[PDB]
Amino acid sequence: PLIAAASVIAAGLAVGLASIGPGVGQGTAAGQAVEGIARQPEAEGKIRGTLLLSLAFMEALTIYGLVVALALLFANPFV
Amino acid sequence: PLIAAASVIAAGLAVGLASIGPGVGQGTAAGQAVEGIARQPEAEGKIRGTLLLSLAFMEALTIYGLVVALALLFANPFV
Amino acid sequence: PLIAAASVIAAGLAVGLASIGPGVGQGTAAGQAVEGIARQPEAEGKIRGTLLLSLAFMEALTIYGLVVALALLFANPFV
Amino acid sequence: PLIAAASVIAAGLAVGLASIGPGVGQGTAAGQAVEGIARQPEAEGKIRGTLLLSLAFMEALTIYGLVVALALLFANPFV
Amino acid sequence: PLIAAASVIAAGLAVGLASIGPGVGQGTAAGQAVEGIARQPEAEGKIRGTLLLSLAFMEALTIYGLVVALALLFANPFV
Amino acid sequence: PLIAAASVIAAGLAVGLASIGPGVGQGTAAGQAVEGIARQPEAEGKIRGTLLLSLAFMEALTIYGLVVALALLFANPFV
Amino acid sequence: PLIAAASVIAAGLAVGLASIGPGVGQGTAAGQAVEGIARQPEAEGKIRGTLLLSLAFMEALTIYGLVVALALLFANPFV
Amino acid sequence: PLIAAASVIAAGLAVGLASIGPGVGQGTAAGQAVEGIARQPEAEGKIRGTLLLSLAFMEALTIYGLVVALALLFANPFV
Amino acid sequence: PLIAAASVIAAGLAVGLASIGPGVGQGTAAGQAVEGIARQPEAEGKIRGTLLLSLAFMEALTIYGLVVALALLFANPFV
Amino acid sequence: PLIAAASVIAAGLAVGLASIGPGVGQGTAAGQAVEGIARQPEAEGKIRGTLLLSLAFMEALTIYGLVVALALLFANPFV
Amino acid sequence: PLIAAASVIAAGLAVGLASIGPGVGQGTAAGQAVEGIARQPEAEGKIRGTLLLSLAFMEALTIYGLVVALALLFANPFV
Amino acid sequence: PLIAAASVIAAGLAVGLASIGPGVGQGTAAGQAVEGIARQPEAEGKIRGTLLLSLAFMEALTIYGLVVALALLFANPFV
Amino acid sequence: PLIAAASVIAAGLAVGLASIGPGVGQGTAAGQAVEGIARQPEAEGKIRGTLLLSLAFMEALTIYGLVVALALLFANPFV
Amino acid sequence: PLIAAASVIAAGLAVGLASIGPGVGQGTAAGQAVEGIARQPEAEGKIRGTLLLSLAFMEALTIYGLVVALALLFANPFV
Amino acid sequence: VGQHFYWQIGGFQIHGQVLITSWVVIAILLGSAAIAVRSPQTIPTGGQNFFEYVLEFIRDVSKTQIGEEYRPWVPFIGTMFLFIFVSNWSGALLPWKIIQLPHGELAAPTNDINTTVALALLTSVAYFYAGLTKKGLGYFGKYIQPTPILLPINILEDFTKPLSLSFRLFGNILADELVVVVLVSLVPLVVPIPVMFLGLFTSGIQALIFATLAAAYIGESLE
Amino acid sequence: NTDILATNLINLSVVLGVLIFFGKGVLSDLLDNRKQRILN
Amino acid sequence: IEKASLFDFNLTLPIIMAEFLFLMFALDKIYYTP
Amino acid sequence: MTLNLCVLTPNRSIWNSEVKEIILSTNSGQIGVLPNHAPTATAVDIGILRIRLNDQWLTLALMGGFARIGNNEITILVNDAERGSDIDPQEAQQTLEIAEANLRKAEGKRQKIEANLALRRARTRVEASNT
Repeated sequence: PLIAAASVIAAGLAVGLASIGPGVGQGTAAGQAVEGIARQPEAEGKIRGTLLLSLAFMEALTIYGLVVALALLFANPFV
Repeated sequence: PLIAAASVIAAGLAVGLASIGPGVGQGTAAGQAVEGIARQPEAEGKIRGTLLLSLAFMEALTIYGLVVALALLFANPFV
Repeated sequence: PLIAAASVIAAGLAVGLASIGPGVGQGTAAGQAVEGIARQPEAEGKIRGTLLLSLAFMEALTIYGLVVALALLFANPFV
Repeated sequence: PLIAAASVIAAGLAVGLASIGPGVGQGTAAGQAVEGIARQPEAEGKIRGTLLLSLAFMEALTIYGLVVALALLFANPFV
Repeated sequence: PLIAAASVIAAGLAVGLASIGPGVGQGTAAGQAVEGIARQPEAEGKIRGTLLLSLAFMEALTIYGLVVALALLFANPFV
Repeated sequence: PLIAAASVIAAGLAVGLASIGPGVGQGTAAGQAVEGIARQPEAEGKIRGTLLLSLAFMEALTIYGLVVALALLFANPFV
Repeated sequence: PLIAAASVIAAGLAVGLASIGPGVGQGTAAGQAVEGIARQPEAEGKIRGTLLLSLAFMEALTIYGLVVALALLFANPFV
Repeated sequence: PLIAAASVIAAGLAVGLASIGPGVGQGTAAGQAVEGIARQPEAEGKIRGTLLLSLAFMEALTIYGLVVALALLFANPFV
Repeated sequence: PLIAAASVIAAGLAVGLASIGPGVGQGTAAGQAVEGIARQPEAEGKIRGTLLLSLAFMEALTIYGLVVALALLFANPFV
Repeated sequence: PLIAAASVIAAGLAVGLASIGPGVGQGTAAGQAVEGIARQPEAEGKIRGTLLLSLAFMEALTIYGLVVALALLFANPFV
Repeated sequence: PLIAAASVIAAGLAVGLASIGPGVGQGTAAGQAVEGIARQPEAEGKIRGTLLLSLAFMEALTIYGLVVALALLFANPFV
Repeated sequence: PLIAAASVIAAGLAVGLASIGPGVGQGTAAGQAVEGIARQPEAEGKIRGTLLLSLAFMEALTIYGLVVALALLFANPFV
Repeated sequence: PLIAAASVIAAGLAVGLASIGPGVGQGTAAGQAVEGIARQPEAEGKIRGTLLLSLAFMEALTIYGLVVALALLFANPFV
Repeated sequence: PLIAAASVIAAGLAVGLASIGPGVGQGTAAGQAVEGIARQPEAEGKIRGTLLLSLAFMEALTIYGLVVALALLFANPFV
Repeated sequence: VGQHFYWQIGGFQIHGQVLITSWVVIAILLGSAAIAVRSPQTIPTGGQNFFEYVLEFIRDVSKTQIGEEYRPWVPFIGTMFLFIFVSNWSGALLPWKIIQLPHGELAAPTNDINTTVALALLTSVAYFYAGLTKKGLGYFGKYIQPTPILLPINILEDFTKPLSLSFRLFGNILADELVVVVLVSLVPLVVPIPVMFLGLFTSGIQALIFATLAAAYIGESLE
Repeated sequence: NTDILATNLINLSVVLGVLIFFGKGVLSDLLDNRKQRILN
Repeated sequence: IEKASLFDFNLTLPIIMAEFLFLMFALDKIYYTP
Repeated sequence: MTLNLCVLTPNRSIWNSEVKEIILSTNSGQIGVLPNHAPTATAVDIGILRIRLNDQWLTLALMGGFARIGNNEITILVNDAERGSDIDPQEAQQTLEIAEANLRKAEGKRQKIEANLALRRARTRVEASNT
């Protein structure tokens, strides 16, 4: 009825909105991480160690928007 | 009824909106933490100590939005 | 009825909206805290004492929006 | 009826909107407070006295929105 | 009826919208007020006399949204 | 009826919106004022004599939003 | 009727948005003015003759919004 | 009827919207005119004759929004 | 009826919306015109010969919205 | 009927939207064109021959909205 | 009926929306092109050959919006 | 009916919206390309071979939206 | 019926929206690439190998919104 | 019915909305990655090894929106 | 208040106000200029300085925009400045709300499209006259020189050069006079006079930006 | 017929006056300076 | 009397093209050449 | 009464008389100066320096360096500088031709560094001989 139709719009708003914050975040992180290799390539493992760890924090923001968005579709307690 | 449909839309807006503030925040903090490594690689242990601690605060701004959005679905007092 | 449906929408807007400012704010405070460590690593104890004391304020701006977001669901005087 | 439902959405807006203005403000205030310490660390007590005083003004901007938002739920003269 | 429900939503926007103009303003004014102390620590007492008055003009912009929104709730001449 | 209900909403939008321009405006005027005291502390009285007049013009832009928002509620001709 | 309800909403939007353009404008025009006095303080009277003359043009942009917003309330030809 | 209610809302949108372009415009123009005076005072009269030259164009943009807002209220052909 | 009510709203938006580009543009073009006079004040007639030629192209953009906004009210082919 | 009411709203949108992109563009394009004159005044005619040729492209973007907004009114095939 | 009323609003949007993109783009592209002439006027034949070609790509973006917008009015297959 | 009215509004958003993203992008790409010719005119054919290939990718983003908008009108499978 | 009318609007919002993120993103990438060639032209085989590879990824973000938008129209399972 | 109509809209917001953050992100990531090659071309394999691993993260943000948008079309459980 | 007109019939309908308003500009242009060319002097006397400094100004905006061959096009650009400069300064300064025609207003010759689209075509013929005289009759500046696929961009540029140059001049004079028309209905004349001085400022400038840009299309056609 | 009313021409008065006076000023300043240049 | 109805392409365009070319030739003979 | 200005080479100070108007080229390209100019430190290009004092105005070519300005004082540090009149007019354009062929025979980096640096030294030497 209305419940399955309103759950399915928020499954698109959860993911659509969640993706936006991190996309700018993972871009300015990887943007200055590769500028940093150009100033000193001897710190590549120091940069790729911190970048791949901090990009995992921004992966965790939009994966929470997909935990909700799959819960609205699949494990939906309302329908 | 309407209450199940109104709760389920706000489950997507709570999570979706929450992801946006932090993504732009975990990107400017991470990008200037990796740029700070390339300026002086001796202080990686001080940079990773300040970055991962401050990324946990910005992670806490999103897990607030996941506590509410799952409480609208799972422990929903109104349905 | 309508009151339980209007209260459960604003719990997703109270929290979602609240997290946007701090996520953006705690990024630029932490990013110029770690850029400051690379400028002078000897002052980490003056920086972590200043960052975490000032990240505690921007953490409190979202917990104010979480107090209302939990008051609409759990300690709701209207329903 | 409709009055309690309109009061309970606005409680959410007052707190949610209030978080946004200060969140970005306390970021740039604390962000240049920590970068100032890395410029001259012997001026710390002049900085923490000026940071924590000025963060108290930006904490007042959100607590004005919270006093209204609690008064919509608890001390509501219209319901 | 409709008079009270419209008076209670506007009590949220007025307090809520007001925080945004000042929140960014009390940040970038006080943010360079702390960086200015790090450049010239001899001029602290000149800065705090200029800052605390200029923040009070920005505290007065938010207090106008409070006096209106408290007049929409408490001293409401329409109901 | 509708006349007092539409009047009371725009008493919240007149005042709330008014704060936004000045809140951001009085910040960057005070920000480059206090930064300027750090560069030349000997020119303080020329700065406060300019800032207290510059903040007075931007205080006037928001007090226009209060003159209407007091007129919509108290000296309301339509009700 | 509906005319008096639509004339009073636009009385808020007339000055609701009037403040927004100029406030932001009177900030950066007064912001670089006080930086100008702090740079060469012998040119103060060449600045206050230009600042007060250019803040008058932006105060005129908002007094246009106040004239309309007071025309909708008092000298309203439709009611 | 509907015509006098629709003409009166666009009287607020014409004026409010028109003011926004100029405030931003007369901030960057008049801001870099007073900074220019500080840099080269000898050129005050060459700046004021180019500033009030160009502030008259941006005052002319808002005066289009004023008179159309006066044409909807007073010289209205439709009612 | 609806034709005269729709024609009278869009005459407020055409004028208001069009004005935003010129206000924003006629300040950045007038901003770096006076900043150029401060550099080399000999080239003022070389700058005013281009500045007046530049601000009238942006006066042409607002005026196309005002050719329409007077054609919607006065030379209205539909009513 | 509705078609004359729908077409007259879009003529306020076509012109209004079109005016915005160019107003912002012709300020930044001519603003750096005047700054280029003040750097090398010996190349003024080299700049104006490139400026006015490129301002005619941004003027062409706005005028495509004036072609539509007059075709919605005068050469309207639907009414 | 509603088919021609929807097609006549959308034509307005397509021409209107397209201008915002290339309007800002042709101002930054022609803006740094003319600032590039003041660095080295010897390559003005190299600048104008690349500028006028690159503006034709941005001119093609809006004219793609006008091929659709004329096909909603003139060659409209639904009416 | 409703199918033809909804398929024609989306043709305005398909290309109206598509023009916005690329247009801003092709301004920064062409703007620093023509500045790059000013930096080193000896690599003009190295710049134009990269620019005209990279402008072809951004032009292909709007041509994707032009395919959809010319699919909703002419080769529309729903009518 | 209502299914095909709602599906066809999302066919315009998918690629309409998809064009916006990538176009802006692509422009900066090519913008600092070509100005990077003007710094060191012998690195062009390294630059074009990195630009044309990364322009394929931002192209791949748009083709995700195009595969959906063609699937809403052509291979639509609901109609 | 309403369920298949509300599901098919949100597949346009999911994939369409999702692309916006990453598109801006991959542009500023690969933007400074290529400018990094123009400073030190000997670190190309350090730059391409870091960029392409981080472009896969921003690929993973947008591919999350595709997974939900394909789950609304193909593996849609509500219909 | 009033955006209408009365028409005069000579087989077709033509505007009475436009012809009449324009005639005064013609009589004030020839009537004041030809009083100083009656007996010239070597050293310019009082009154001849202003008509010489105008003529030295027209040579500035012709030579800078056209080039070495500005000197045949001086009387054209000298008309397109002065017929548009004096037409706008007649609207603000000459008191014509005292005279009452029984059907319409009298402010300016350029308040209708019929003047402004004619002046946009008289400057459109001029760069097709200069474009087809100096260069070849077979192929001229519209020929697709940098790329062959620039054809619809350059065909449509032919239409936008008289059209955007017309509605620039048409609108800002119609706007300026209407602000005078509207604000008089609200308030006596002591309030709108700073707004009229903002209007009389741009009233002469839109004439100057006409003749500057009109010469700027001449030099484009000659290349 | 002539329409006599003191709500138009009065304003025209003030600004025409101002304009005239200052125009006189500037023309003296800019035409006499050109005359001294040609006499120079 | 009638309403506004501007955007009139009546014969005032050839009238004002004629009177403008008359002004350009007469003003030529009095001002520009002399 | 104005700004004073000194132009000093690594062995010899050229100008030390008060002037009202200079317009120096720079790495940006052109900067005009009037007195009461805010203190600014720029780098100067290898090009001409046009100076306008009371009646007569003249150009002194300078071969690039550093120009900072203060409280009505412009010191210009330039590693070689010649007055635009004291270069004989045609004779620089002979030496420009000695450079213009020498870049046509330039090969390798160091001959494309040395010719193009000395060409711009020579090409902005002739432009003072005519100014």
